[PDB]
Amino acid sequence: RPRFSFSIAAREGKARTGTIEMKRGVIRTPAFMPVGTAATVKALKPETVRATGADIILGNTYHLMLRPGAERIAKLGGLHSFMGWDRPILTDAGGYQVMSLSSLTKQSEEGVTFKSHLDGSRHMLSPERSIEIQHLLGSDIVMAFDECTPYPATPSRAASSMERSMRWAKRSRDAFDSRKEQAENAALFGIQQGSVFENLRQQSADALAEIGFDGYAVGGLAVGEGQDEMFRVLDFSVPMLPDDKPHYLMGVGKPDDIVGAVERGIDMFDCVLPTRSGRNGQAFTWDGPINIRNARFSEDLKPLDSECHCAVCQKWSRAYIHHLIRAGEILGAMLMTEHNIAFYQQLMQKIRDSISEGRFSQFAQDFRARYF
Amino acid sequence: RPRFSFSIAAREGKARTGTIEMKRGVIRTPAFMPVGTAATVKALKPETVRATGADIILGNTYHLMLRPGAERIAKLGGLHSFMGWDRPILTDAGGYQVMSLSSLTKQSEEGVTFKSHLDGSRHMLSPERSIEIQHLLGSDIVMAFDECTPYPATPSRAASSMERSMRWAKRSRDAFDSRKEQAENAALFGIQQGSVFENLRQQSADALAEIGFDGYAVGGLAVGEGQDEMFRVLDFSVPMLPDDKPHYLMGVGKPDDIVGAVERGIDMFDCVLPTRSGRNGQAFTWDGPINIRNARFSEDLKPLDSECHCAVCQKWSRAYIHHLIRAGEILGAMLMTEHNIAFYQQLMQKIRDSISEGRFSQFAQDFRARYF
Ligand SMILES: NCc1c[nH]c2nc(N)[nH]c(=O)c12
Ligand SMILES: NCc1c[nH]c2nc(N)[nH]c(=O)c12
Ligand SMILES: [Zn+2]
Ligand SMILES: [Zn+2]
Repeated sequence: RPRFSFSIAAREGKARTGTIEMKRGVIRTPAFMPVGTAATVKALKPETVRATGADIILGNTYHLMLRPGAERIAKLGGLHSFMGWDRPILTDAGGYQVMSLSSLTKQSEEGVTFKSHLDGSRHMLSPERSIEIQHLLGSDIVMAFDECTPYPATPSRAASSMERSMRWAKRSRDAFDSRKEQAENAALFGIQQGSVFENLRQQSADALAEIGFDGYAVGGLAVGEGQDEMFRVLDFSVPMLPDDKPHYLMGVGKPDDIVGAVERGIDMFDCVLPTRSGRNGQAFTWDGPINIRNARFSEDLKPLDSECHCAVCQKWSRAYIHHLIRAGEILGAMLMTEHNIAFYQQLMQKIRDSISEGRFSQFAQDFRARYF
Repeated sequence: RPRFSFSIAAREGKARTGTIEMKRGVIRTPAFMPVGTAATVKALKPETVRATGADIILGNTYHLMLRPGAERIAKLGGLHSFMGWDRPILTDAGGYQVMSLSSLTKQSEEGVTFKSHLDGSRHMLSPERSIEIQHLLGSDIVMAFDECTPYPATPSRAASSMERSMRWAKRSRDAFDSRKEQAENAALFGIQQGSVFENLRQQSADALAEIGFDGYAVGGLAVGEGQDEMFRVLDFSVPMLPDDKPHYLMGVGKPDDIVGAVERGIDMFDCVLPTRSGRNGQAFTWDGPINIRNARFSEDLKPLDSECHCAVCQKWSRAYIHHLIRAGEILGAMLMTEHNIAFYQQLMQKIRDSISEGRFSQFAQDFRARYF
């Protein structure tokens, strides 16, 4: 396979379905990427993550730089070898978790300085250091280091943060290109900023396209603005990005948000919702989410979802998983998480299939009717 | 298969190797039974428990009667169906956990009354109720309800507790037999008591044999007396039990204790050590246990054990599992537990094979040399 190749097989409105070929594997789009925070998709062996249908997972740079360390992981052979996942891995730049997980956060044009939450140690992170850490991890899709904008944001602060992000996007690009092995085996995605302002989103898209990237993320959304506003911003923001490259919406994972985002041109998604809420007792179904801890499931012999094809729904009942979760049992988290991630992959499959068959708008309509 | 059939294929000294045929499956002895406390072998799917080589698991009656309840489990189809384990399940009587997990413990000749630790509710447990609960669970090997003796114990208190246990053994036998479905599909094991006193152990063995059981457990050991004392008691206690029936040592699980116990005539074992210490960071190896949390394993690329055939040792390094455990990750517990239980099953296999080949004493000698 090539270093990176994105091809669109079918379209319907703004929605697209296709594939991204990379050295470690093929990624079917629209894609949902399970999150493996500290070198692990919580409560799941990587073979199970693959069994659910995932083509690629996401790795948190911020968490890995702290524990077990980027240099350590490189010495051990890289992230793939370390955790046992041999397919593509997209890594974020780490700055987003710094702005809300660490202390000291002394920000500047060079980068960010911070204190670790689990040690109180001192760390510096810049566009160059971020790209280097992702390289040490052996990341397949490297994210440019940016500065997120807090919601709500004034036109002035959003403009300043966006402009800085564009300068940092140029630095990330040059850093990535200067490392031969990385530029030849990995891919680099740029991140569009500009809060909820159209002119700013346009300036950001233009700067990013000028620099040139393998993919384009829509950053700064899903930060408290609500679905209506997020969708409104996507309406004018996605069309600004190069059409022939993947469009990645960062930190968006509610089933309904995914469907709406795909209708607006998004090809990639990631979120901890399926895993996090899985361990918390929330199970996704085609009839909407349910909290398995609720007493009405104590003697319910039906599977989490009546149509789900996952191993959990084939073998265990709601009553058993209800017991496991209320008893704080590890198997409860394992089962809930596997089902949720599988449900998400099945959602992506139904999306890819319906677009390929030119009946995606109807699928979205039917999905919503039943889900809500 | 028959309801119960124990056949000895080979012997060496007091050690025996053979099989127990039951309606749900065959049990190779000497056997080690993983513990599934609250309807789950902690951090493992039942298919994984089976993949490690386990022929049978143990279920805690005390925990299940509290949550989710015996009657509830019966309504749901039984324990096998409930947790997804279709092979034999041995269930304890529940009294042992009552004497050290609950409150109020008002003891009498009829049974025990207590307060649940997770609710503070009132529960009564007697030989009849215990047998009934195990029936509701759909248990394959039912344990007679007894009264354990605290270590150390005076000859007088040990005699009184043993005599009461023998009366309760008769009540358990009659209760088991009165339930047609249970007497025809399940097996009943009696429990020998008598602390560390020979004359008492003999009286207990005689009473048990008089009543007649499918198997005989050696109770009251591994309660703080030490290996030397435990072995000394087993030396004279096991020969007192009927030779043609299985000998089960309750709550004994250190690899070295197992080897010594088999040399003394024990055929069955159970303990939480492999699972409990697994989640705590202790991994068993042929070179003795190691605590994976120790810093010397942070960059150790070797598997938990150099010879282990388990899936964990085939796919992940000590460095990765070290990271997982220190990060409090669920996958850390899953991997450590699977390896430990697999290591235990491999130990039982090497024991069964060496006895079959008449070289068990040499295996025990070699095992100890390297393990210590
Ligand atoms: N929900 C938004 C989001 C999640 N992660 C992110 N990482 C970066 N660099 N930028 C972003 O905007 C975001
Ligand atoms: N270690 C001893 C032990 C564990 N579980 C037990 N259960 C019963 N009924 N009796 C016992 O002696 C024991
Ligand atoms: Zn499912
Ligand atoms: Zn192993």
